[PDB]
This record gives sequence, C-alpha cells and structure tokens, in this order.
Amino acid sequence: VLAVDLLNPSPASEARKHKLKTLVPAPRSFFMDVKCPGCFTITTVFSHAQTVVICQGCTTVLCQPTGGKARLTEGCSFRRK
Amino acid sequence: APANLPSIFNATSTDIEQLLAAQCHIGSKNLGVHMQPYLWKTRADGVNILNVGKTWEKIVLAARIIAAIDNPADICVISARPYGQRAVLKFAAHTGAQAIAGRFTPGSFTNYITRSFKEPRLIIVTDPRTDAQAIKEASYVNIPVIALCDADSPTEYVDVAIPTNNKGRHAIGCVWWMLAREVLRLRGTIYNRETPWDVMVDLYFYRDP
Amino acid sequence: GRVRTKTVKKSAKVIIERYYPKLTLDFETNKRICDEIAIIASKRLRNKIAGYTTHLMKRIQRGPVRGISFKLQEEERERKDQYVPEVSALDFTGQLDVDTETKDLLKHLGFDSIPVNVIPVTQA
Amino acid sequence: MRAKWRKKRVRRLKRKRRKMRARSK
Amino acid sequence: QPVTKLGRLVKAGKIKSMEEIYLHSLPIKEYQIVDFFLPKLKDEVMKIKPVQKQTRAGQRTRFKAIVIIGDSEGHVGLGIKTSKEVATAIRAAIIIAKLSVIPVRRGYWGANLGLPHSLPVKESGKCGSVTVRLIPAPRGTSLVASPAVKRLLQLAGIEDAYTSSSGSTKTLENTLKATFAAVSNTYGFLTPNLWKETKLTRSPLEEFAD
Amino acid sequence: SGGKPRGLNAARKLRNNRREQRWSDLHYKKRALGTAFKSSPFGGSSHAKGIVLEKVGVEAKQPNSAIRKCVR
Amino acid sequence: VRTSVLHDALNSINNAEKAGKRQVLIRPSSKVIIKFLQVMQKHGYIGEFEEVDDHRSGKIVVQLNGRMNKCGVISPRYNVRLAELEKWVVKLLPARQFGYVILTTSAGIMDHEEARRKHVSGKIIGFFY
Amino acid sequence: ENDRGEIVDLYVPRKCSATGRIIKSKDHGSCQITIAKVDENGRAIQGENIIYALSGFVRAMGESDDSLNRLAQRDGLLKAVWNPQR
Amino acid sequence: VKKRKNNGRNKKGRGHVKPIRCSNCSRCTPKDKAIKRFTIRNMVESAAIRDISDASVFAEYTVPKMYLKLQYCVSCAIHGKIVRVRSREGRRNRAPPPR
RNA sequence: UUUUUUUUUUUUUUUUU
RNA sequence: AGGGGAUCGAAGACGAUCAGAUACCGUCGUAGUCUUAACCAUAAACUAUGCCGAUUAGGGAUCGGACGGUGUUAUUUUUUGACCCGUUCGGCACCUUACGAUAAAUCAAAAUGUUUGGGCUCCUGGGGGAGUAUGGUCGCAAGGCUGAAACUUAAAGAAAUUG
Ligand SMILES: [Mg+2]
Ligand SMILES: [Mg+2]
Ligand SMILES: [Mg+2]
Ligand SMILES: [Mg+2]
Ligand SMILES: [Mg+2]
Ligand SMILES: [Mg+2]
Ligand SMILES: [Mg+2]
Ligand SMILES: [Mg+2]
Ligand SMILES: [Mg+2]
Ligand SMILES: [Mg+2]
Ligand SMILES: [Mg+2]
Ligand SMILES: [Mg+2]
Ligand SMILES: [Mg+2]
Ligand SMILES: [Mg+2]
Ligand SMILES: [Mg+2]
Ligand SMILES: [Mg+2]
Repeated sequence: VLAVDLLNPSPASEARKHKLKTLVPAPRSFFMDVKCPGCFTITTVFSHAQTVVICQGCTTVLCQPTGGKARLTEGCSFRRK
Repeated sequence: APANLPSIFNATSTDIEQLLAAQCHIGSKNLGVHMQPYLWKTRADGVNILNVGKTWEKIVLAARIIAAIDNPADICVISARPYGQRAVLKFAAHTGAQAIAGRFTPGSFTNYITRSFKEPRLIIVTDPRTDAQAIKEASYVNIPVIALCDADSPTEYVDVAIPTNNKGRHAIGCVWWMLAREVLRLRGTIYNRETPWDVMVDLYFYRDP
Repeated sequence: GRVRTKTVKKSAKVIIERYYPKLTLDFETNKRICDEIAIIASKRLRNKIAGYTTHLMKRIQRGPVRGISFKLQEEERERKDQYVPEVSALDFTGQLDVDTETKDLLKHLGFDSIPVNVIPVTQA
Repeated sequence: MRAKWRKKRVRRLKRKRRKMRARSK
Repeated sequence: QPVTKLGRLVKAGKIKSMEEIYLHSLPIKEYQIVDFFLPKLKDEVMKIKPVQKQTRAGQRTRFKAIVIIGDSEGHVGLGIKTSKEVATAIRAAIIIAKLSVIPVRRGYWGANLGLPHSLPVKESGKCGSVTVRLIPAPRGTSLVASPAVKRLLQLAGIEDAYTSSSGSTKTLENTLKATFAAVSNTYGFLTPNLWKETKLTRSPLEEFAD
Repeated sequence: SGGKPRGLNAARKLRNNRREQRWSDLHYKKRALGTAFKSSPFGGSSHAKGIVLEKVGVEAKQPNSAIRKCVR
Repeated sequence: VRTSVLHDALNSINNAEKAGKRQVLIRPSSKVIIKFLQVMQKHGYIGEFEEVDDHRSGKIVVQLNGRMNKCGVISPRYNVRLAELEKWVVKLLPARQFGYVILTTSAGIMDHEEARRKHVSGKIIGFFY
Repeated sequence: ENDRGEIVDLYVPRKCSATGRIIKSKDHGSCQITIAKVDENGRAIQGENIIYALSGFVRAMGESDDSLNRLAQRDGLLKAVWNPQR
Repeated sequence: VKKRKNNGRNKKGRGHVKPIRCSNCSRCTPKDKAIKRFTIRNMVESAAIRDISDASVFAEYTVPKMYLKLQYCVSCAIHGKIVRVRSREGRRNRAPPPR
C-alpha cells in the first residue's frame, strides 16, 4: 500500500483483528447482568465465566462454562454493562 | 477537488445510468490487494460490487493523460478478446489512435525491424491479463499503461487503473464509450460539455459476423 | 503426397487479393489469367498456381477464407461495422433492476434519483 | 567398490587383527 | 539514415547533450547517436575467448570478444559479442559497447577543490560469484586495481580508487560486468547534495512532434 | 559465516575455537607438529650428503615413456 | 527471546524503507530507540516519529521520507577510543562526509562528528548514511 | 558543488514521485505520467500540465496505481478516491 | 540434485508410514509412495455381456462390477506403462488426465 | 516377458584492423 | 534367559538358466520374524536445511479452537450436531511472482550480507591413506564414542550446456 495512517485504523478493522494484535490490547470481554426467572435479583457475571454461576440465594444455575464463553441458562435475560 | 478540477467534470445521472446498465458495477468474484480501494461492498453471494463513482472519476483522469500528449498518432490501444476489439477500432476511428485487435505480435515495441513497430506514448488495454505481452513490452520502452482493471485483474505495470467489469460485452463498450467522449471534449473537437454526442452506444458493443 | 508448397500458396493468395473480379471458378480461364498477369515461364508451376487459385475461389463462394482479402470483403466489413440499432439496449424501457448494495452506492454517490427497482439478494 | 562392502571388508579385517593381538597377549 | 524517433531528433539538432538523453530513461538503439554526441572515444579489446559447441561432426568454434568503450570524461560502455569470426565479433562488440554507454559520477575524498578525482561513495557490483568493490581514495593515490579492472577505470576518468575483489576473479567476463555494475550504481546512490527537489520537465520525445 | 559467538566477554571462546580449527590448516599443522624434524628424510635442512648405493631406473608416468635415471 | 530491541527497530525501519513504504510500526519503545530516532531526525534522514503510550513498552510509528539508505546496529557495543573513531568510520561508512556513526558517551547518545568537537569517546551502538 | 559553488556533475538525476528513489539512466520501465490542466470550460491547456515521474521499482511491485491516486489528490486532481484509513 | 519437491511420496509431517506390497512384484514399498489405481469394470467383458443377458432367466439381472484397488511400485508402474516419464516442466502438473 | 561378456599404450587446435 | 513358533525367510540343500551361476527364477528350509526380563545405541536416524526472536508479495484449500451472520436438516419447555459465508489464533502443506538470494538447480527462506555485527551451540578446510593404526572408555559379544601420522596425488567434486 506504501501509505497507511496506522495511528487511526478503521473501527471495523479493530473488531476484525486479534485482541492482542491491535494497536492497544483492549480486551474483547465484558461484564453482564443476568435476570433469573422467578426472582428479581441482579447478579454480575463475566462474559467468559469459567465456573457454574449460581445466583445469590436463588439456588439456580445461571450459566454453564464451555469453549471459552459462558452459555446462559435458558429462560434468563441479559444486559451488557 | 477545488484545484484543477472544476465542477463540470462531476458525474451526471445519465453517466451513472449507462454505467449501471452496462453492469460495470459487477466485478469478479476474486478481490486483489491492489484493487481494494475501488471496492464498495461485497454481496452475500461473494460477487464484489465496485464503486462506480471512482470509475467515472478515473475515466476523467485517463482522458486528461490522453489529451496531454497532443499527438493522436502516438497513442496505442490493444484488446485481445473480440469483445473489446470492436470498441478499440471505433475508439481509434474517432480519436486518432493506432489500434491492434486480436493477437499482439511480440517484439512490436522492442524490435524495430518488425512490420508492427509502433513507438507509442500511451498503452491503453482491456483486461490486462490476456494482454500481458503488451504490458511487459511496455516495461522496456517507458510507456505508461492505462488498463480496464477488474477486481482480480493483475496490476503488474498498470499505472492508471479503471475499475470496471471487463468480461461482458456491454460493460466494455460503455467504459470505452466514456473515454472516447471525454478525450474529444478535452481536445476541443466538441464545443459543449453538455451537448449530446451524435454517435450512440451500440456502435461500440461487440456484434457477431 | 500432393501438398502444394509455400511458393504456390503465397503467390496464389496475392493473385486473389488483387485480381478477384477477373478470376473465376474455371481452371481453363484461370490458366489464361496467370499468363497475362504473372511471369512464371514454367508450365508445371503455372498449372499448380492456377489449380490452387481455383481451389480457394470455390472456397470464397462459401464465406471463407480468413486472411486473403479480397477487398470486396473489406468494403463489406465496413458496412457491418457501421450498422447500429436505433434503440439502445441500455435504455430502461420496472426500469433499473439492481440490488440493495447497488442502490446504497447511489445514495453514497449522491444520485438517489434513478428509477431503481431494488431486488432481494439471497444465497441458494 | 561399494562403500557399504568396503566398510564390511575393513570391519572383517579389523576383527582378524584383534584376534592376532589376543594371541600374542 | 535514422530509423527510430530518437535518431531523427539527434541529427535534427533537437537534442543538445548526451546527458540530456540520460536524464530520461530513454533507450539508445542506434550507435550513430553515441558517435555523434561522444567523439574521440577509445576502444580497447580485453580478450578473445573461444567457445565451442559439441556437434555430431566435431566442435563448432565461435569466438567471443569483450570490448570496453570510454572517454576520460566520465562515460564507459561494456560490450560482449560472440561470432563465428574474430574480426566480426570485435566489430559487433564495439557497436554493443557504444550502445550501453553509461554516465559515471565522480566524487572527492574530503576536499572540495579539484574535486572530480575519485568515487563519490563505496560501490560494489556482483556478476555471478565475482564481487568487485570500489572505494574512494585520497588524492595522489593512483589506481590500485588489477590490470583488467585498472584499464576500465582509466577509461572512466577515475584517478584515485581502492579496489578489492572476491569470488573467481579469473573469469574476466564476470569481473568486468561486476565492475560495470558498481560504476553504474555510483550514480543513484542517494546523497545529501542530491537531497533536493527537482522541477520535472517533459521529455524531448513527448514534446517534439516531428 | 557461522554461529560464532558475538558477546563482548567471549574472547576465550573465540581464541579456543580458533586454536582448535587451526589444526585443520595443512601448513600450520606441519609446522606446529614439527614433522620436518620428526619424519622428513632430512633433519629439516635444505641439503644432505649420502653414499650412492646403486643406480636405478624409474619409468615415467603417463603420458610419458622414458627411464628417469636415479640413484639410491 | 528479545535481545536487542534496538536492532528490531532498525531492521523494521530498513525493511520498510527498502520496500518503499512511507511509514513503519516499531515495537517496543526504549530510551535508546527514541534518542537514536532523534539523531536521525536532526539530520533529516527521517521525518515525524510518533510514540504511542501504553501500560507496557510503547510503540513508535515513524514516517519515512525516503531519503534513507541504510541504518544498522553494532553488536557488541565495542569500547572506542578517540584514535579509533577514524578506523571505525573508514571501515564501516561510505565516504566520510555523508554518514554518521552513533556512539554512547558520558555525554549521551551522539554522533561521531560531535565527538571530535567535544573530544569524547565511548561505545559504538549503530550507524546510518 | 565545489568550494567555488560550481556544479561539476554531468547531470542531476530525478527522483521518483512516490518513493523518492533516484531513477537511473538505464532504468527502463520507469514511466513519466503527464496530466494536462483544464480551464473553467473543461478545455485542456496546451503547454501547461502536471508531470509525475515513477521509478520502475514502484511500477513493478504493482503499487503505481495507488501511488498515483495519492499524488493526484495531494495536488488536487481527484475528489474522493484515496482513503488513508483503508 | 533434488528431482522433486515432495521427494517421491507424501509424508511431510507423518514421520513413518507402514509399507505395502506391490501388486505384481510383491515389492515392499510405503503406502503413500506407491502408485494406486482404483478400477471399476464389469465382471463380464462387454463382448460377452449380451450372451449373459440371453441366459438371464430372470432377465432383469444386472451384472455386478469387480472392485479392485491395484497398488504398484515405481518400477512396475513404469514398466507396465501405468505412468510415463514426463518432461521437466510437465512433472509438476498434478492433474488427472482428462476424458 | 528367455540371454547379449569384452575392446591393450600414447596421439584429436590458433591470431588482428 | 524363558515362552511361542502360523506365515515369510538370512545360512544350507536341491531344480532350472548360463561358458561358469557359490546370483537373479522355482521347491524346501535353520536362526530370525511374535512376546516377558535384561542388553546394544547405530540408519539415506533426510526437510541431506541446528534452536530462539523480529520484519518482508499475493491466494485458495485443509486440521483444531474461538467469534459473528445466514438458511435448510434431526432433536428440542428452541439448546446442540451436520452443511454455508466471513474474521482471528495455532499447525501440516501447497499455488503464482521476484522488490531479493544463490554458481546453478532452486528458495517466503537457502531473504533482510562487501551498504558485510540480534543471541547461543556444533561441524568443515583439495582428493586419498582413513573413520584406518594406536591409547582410553563403554559393551557378554558384535561393536560404539574419541581419534592420528608416514606416504601418495593435480585434481577429486557441485549445478547446468551442446552432442
Ligand atoms: Mg575462492
Ligand atoms: Mg557483551
Ligand atoms: Mg599431466
Ligand atoms: Mg524415518
Ligand atoms: Mg564394454
Ligand atoms: Mg578380460
Ligand atoms: Mg577388463
Ligand atoms: Mg551418524
Ligand atoms: Mg545429516
Ligand atoms: Mg522467523
Ligand atoms: Mg487455517
Ligand atoms: Mg475452524
Ligand atoms: Mg498440523
Ligand atoms: Mg585449506
Ligand atoms: Mg581434507
Ligand atoms: Mg554432474
């Protein structure tokens, strides 16, 4: 190309490249709130949780860890923080 | 844009209509790294949609280079496949260039005793992949090359690229139509920029014998 | 085998490329033609040239041959080239049937006035 | 001569040399 | 007499100096052009090398001649031609040598008075395995090259230079081509004095319409 | 080239490696071992004197046919 | 294992320069690299260089103007005496009026010509011309 | 230049408009693209034009097209083709 | 001189491949190096297909096809004209012959 | 896709407008 | 040193071929081939290409993981599997090209090297004699590792070219 402004790449490129290979290694993970069915408690869950998260006092599993990404239990709504 | 580009050269709806009708926006399924700037979007089926705005804008620049020579006999146009052959002879007819259709004899530019010695000043080719012999000979005698490059078309020595479909008969004629009209306006044989031209489009479209 | 040499073929083509109206399909008349126009001084060679000339003349009556103009073709290909239909195939006379990405280019380029008929794009 | 069996010939000759030395020792 | 566009312009007086041609990458195809612009040239023959092709009825013997052309003003050319006869090979080599004449940049060693005496930088050319390296030398140091390379440097006008060589220097054809590459590349190594904007001008070929 | 050490404190390795590899040089090995003083027919001298024991003829190597005249 | 970040910067610079690129990305960031770049910039052999800050070793984007023949490092950093500059310059540079040999002295990162003025010496670390 | 301020070089080579490398005398394949300016009526002006010189190296690599686009906008000959962010 | 980029086989990254026996030599050759032909032809020759259909009783019988996999060494395939010596440039063409 | 071993020594080319 | 011993098959015995045939071919056939315990430590043990690290032309396949989208298919209190498109990390490789390299064949490394310095280890110095002799050390042995010299010779050798 011989002429690229490497300081300010496209935001589409940022979502395309690897999380380390960008100009500044911004993590691709996030924190998210899980609404469990039958109760009204909000629990913060990591997007890539490695443990079976159970709500505080509801005794209900909220997500199962698999393949480097938590799979939320069916019947629960979520909202990224 | 403000400098050395008055607002008259901007695209018109008629030019956009003819280019779209010719399907000059439908590019090859393979994308080249050097044809990336001319890419607009890629459809769901994998067919690359080009940016017609750049195509017209590049055509104006190509005409500017042609008009700068100020000698029609020093401009050479080449097309191997018969689809571009009909347009090339007609382009030479109205402009004043020297045209070669079909097979390009090797040694035309380098060997000076062959029957087709040219000594041109500008090589204009269609589909610069089957005309690689013409391009490579231009690498020996310092001739800038203007090519109707496609998305997958090699750009080995293409100095000025015109991103357009170069496989359909309709697309080739329309692009060769754009350049023919622009060159004549620049040189001055046409008095008005807004006046329609008497020759029409199907005169350049390839026809069977 | 009886394969004619290049000195016969090349000379005969020049005869056809120049003297087509004078020539005809009769060998005996073509025999006399080669007498007046060429300088052969060899009956065998002249008979071969007239014989090969007659072969192509009969070929001309079918549409062949490439590369032996025959200026009557040259004037003919002129009128073929000049021919052009009056109605342009690029005319919209449903006017312009393109897809979602093509019309998006029109909005980007500032030409959102063409009678564009947007068609769906799906993969089978 | 093949190097495989030039090696074998020398290796056989080395074994005979060691027997001649054991005889003297 | 002229057959190419340059040939017509040269005899028509449209080109004033040879380096005017050299500014644009215009190939020279007619050797009458070089004789016109560069008279008083001196041709020297290095060696006649017999090369043989094996045939079913003996060896086909051809003679190869290596000729360097140059004037002490800073132009050299190298031509190699193989032919059946020595006399024809020599003549054809001279024509090829005149065609491939290149300008030679001359620099200096520290001073700036009577400057054109040595190379401007250190340049090396590599043809095949032979590598010949040319080094600028202080004034008063004569040529320190081998007789084959020394004669070529004399025709270039270089007076002071340090030379070294690796590879199979016994290949006289390879060394001269290696030396020629170094002399070619000494005029295009970017230097501070050339680190200046230049006003681009149209080539004479594209401005004259004769 | 070679993967020679390039540290600033690797002179010992560089000298030791050169000392080992210099033995493969034929002329240094001849001088360092002192083979002229050990195995040469002369004691390393340019000339030597002796008593002629007999006259012998030596056939010349190909391509050459002659009897070179020599003495033991 | 990274051993000479200075070599990585100059190798990346030279690779982009030979390829004709007008800019190059340099990782990581070091005090020596920035000072070595500034020596380039004073003589104009490069253009703008911009350092990107991060919570780690930084990055540098150098804009190249194309007037740069060759830049290289010296390993190891030999201890150079004042009488040894001329031998180092002769054996390593082109003609002795274009290039600049880079030393590290008690006065900092600075040129071989500047050493002759200040009458100081030190360790050779790089060069350019 | 010498101490007297006189040029003794036989001639001064040109530099590529894209990479800045000196174009050698025998560097065939190095083109010189010439673009003529226009007036407000779109008529090309004779004898007055933009001249670009490209080395054979940049042409051979296949970057001659993109470099020309960058150069044209830097001198204003194009409206919107060359995108730095791309 | 290295004659072929892939040497003579396909085991880059495989270390060691168990050998097999040539069809008409019994030569012990590696499976990937061997030259393998899968042949599918009618169990009765085309000349005698009609007579078999005549004896069909039971006249809708389809003659089965023999399913052979022939493995050859280099010497046998070349001598058997299964493969032929190709030119220096033509050796690299890894495409089956067209029909 | 039956087999077919051997060939005594040396000797086999040069310059320019 | 035990167990096992179907097949094949060094050595050996025959039958052919041949001038001879201690070989190729055919019939037998011992050790071995298989296994437990203990040795041996060498292979064209090859990608004939040491390990770590950075950069440098494009492209499509494929394997493992992850991510985003889309529509069929099986299940399903709508999740998962198969197929499709794309992005990315890590692999086995491959295709075209030479801004480069090499003597060349060829090489995305054998590039970034006479414009010669990122770190480390090992090996080589014309061909033989010779991986031999001797000394040491390991092994039950076969042998392995280390490893010369006298003497002899103008070439040996690598890649391509035309016959
Ligand atoms: Mg040597
Ligand atoms: Mg150190
Ligand atoms: Mg001899
Ligand atoms: Mg193995
Ligand atoms: Mg024989
Ligand atoms: Mg005998
Ligand atoms: Mg014998
Ligand atoms: Mg070993
Ligand atoms: Mg090995
Ligand atoms: Mg690496
Ligand atoms: Mg992959
Ligand atoms: Mg995958
Ligand atoms: Mg793998
Ligand atoms: Mg030696
Ligand atoms: Mg040796
Ligand atoms: Mg050989």
